[PDB]
Amino acid sequence: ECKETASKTLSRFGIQPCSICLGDAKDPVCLPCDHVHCLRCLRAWFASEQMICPYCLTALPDEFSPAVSQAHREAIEKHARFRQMCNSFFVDLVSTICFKDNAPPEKEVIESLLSLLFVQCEHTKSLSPFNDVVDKTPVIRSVILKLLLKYSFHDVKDYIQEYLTLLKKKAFITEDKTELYMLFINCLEDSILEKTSAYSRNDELNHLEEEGRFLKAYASVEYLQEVARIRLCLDRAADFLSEPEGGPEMAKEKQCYLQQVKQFCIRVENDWHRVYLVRKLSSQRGMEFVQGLSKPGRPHQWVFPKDVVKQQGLRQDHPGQMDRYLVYGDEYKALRDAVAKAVLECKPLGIKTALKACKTPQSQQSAYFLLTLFREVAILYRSHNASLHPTPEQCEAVSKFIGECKILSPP
Amino acid sequence: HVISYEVERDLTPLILSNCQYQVEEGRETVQEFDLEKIQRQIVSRFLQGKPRLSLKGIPTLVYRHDWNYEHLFMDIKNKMAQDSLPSSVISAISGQLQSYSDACEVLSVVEVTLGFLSTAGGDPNMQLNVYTQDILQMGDQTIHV
Amino acid sequence: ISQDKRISSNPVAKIIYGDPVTFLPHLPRKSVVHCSKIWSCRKRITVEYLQHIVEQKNGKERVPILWHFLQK
Repeated sequence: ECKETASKTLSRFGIQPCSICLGDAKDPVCLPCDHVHCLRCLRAWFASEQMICPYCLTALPDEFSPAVSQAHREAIEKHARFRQMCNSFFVDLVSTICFKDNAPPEKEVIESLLSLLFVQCEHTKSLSPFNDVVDKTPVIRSVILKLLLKYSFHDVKDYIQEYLTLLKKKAFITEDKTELYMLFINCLEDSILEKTSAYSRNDELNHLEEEGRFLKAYASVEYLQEVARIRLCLDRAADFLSEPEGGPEMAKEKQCYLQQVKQFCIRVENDWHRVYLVRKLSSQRGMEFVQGLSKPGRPHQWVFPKDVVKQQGLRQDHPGQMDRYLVYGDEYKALRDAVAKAVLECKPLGIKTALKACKTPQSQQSAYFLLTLFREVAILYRSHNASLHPTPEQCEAVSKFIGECKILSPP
Repeated sequence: HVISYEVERDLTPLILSNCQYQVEEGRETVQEFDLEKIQRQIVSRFLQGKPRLSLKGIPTLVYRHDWNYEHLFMDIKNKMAQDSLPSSVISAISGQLQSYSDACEVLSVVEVTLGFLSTAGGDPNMQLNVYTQDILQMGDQTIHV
Repeated sequence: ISQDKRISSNPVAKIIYGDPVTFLPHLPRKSVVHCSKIWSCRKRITVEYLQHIVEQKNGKERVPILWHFLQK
């Protein structure tokens, strides 16, 4: 009622929505019938050459021409920032004080907030107690969900179930629960890691020991929470074993935790956890490290997948030294494969074929030449096997090539 | 008065309590946080007004290499006004100070007078024989001093 | 990177560039939980990542107190 009565001094007749835009107005004209109409949205309906105002059903004469108003526009925009900022900042800061402690306020308070979450086509406003205007296609805001999740998960399981049920009864939105299930899992992951992994080192290791013991004694939100908790456990195991040499000691709890994690990985019969662990390790320190450390035949292969190891051992010719210099374009790839083929088959025409078809300036062309020379010769020579090194005859071939080509003018 | 916080105790739990996950239909998640609300929370929990001024923390030990008269004289001159010795007074003293021991006794009295006059300060017009007699209670002076 | 031929010659590379559902039939299916987006690696939001957010947003004068907080 504060907001319902505030619209007296800021507007002579009071600010009300229109029908052409079904909300606020831009370039607002006040018609003789006292209706604020958006000129920008007026054009979209008046391009049909039928001047009809469907709100008041007034057949306005064609002589009248709605136009731009400056004082009216500023009066509208002042309130259009007023009420948005006021309601938003009040609702967030009262959510700070309504849900401070660990004890949930009540069933009714949160149920009323969730029914207020729709406007009373259900979700269109920005989570206010008023009748605010229609926003973009209904976005599932989690601004209040996180502060409705800092409590204990078991006590708020009913709350989460009710929230998901009212979300699924929202509108004609597709029932592809993947894009919202991942969001719910990530949000509860954030809640659990921010409320259960920040006590201290001793409390954290006690919690980890209790979790391991409970795991020994081992669509729904329970399934989502289980997935998130096992994901956190495997990520913790990953970055807890993803340490360089220098820690042979401390394995009193390390050998226990890694062994129990691998026992769960064996028991689950699911490869999603281990492929996720591989992805996490690659994000941690690179796909090259996971392609070199988990080489075919390495005793370190219990953490990494097994069928992948077999089908990669069948493909052991390519180790994974992938050419990360694709940021320039496919042209570099073209001359790179041409150079590789020409050097391997002992002829200079393969490099020349890509040399002719290069419209770019010769500076970065010589850059490509030197960098491809690196990518072939230095990477083939990086292997300890002298057989895999470029042959000395190939060295003489590239030597008489560099004596042949004069592109590399600088000494 | 110290801004006391831990990296894992109040920083990450606060910062991950405002990490906003919003999903639009046909688009992936948006991660923009409430930076203004983060600043408000920080300034409320930690950055409330509590300032400081550096005036001490100095090892003012017992002794630290005392015994210079220059700083003593500086304190004398900056704590009160000092005149010169009149010619009549210098003539009278040089007349009635016929021995080294008398000069030593008079200077011994004058040194204690200087020490007190520095550590406390007094009236530049008070007679010296009064300051030494019933202000410092030096009730053992001879008649020649 | 995903388009280059050598990234398409190693299963470990295909793990991060591609989906095992179209690569390895041994992976379980039929559940909405098991899919590409849900089981996708994330990035932890550390304090220096908030510094990065402040820098790229360049809300530098927007939050001066927060500026000075993550400064030093």
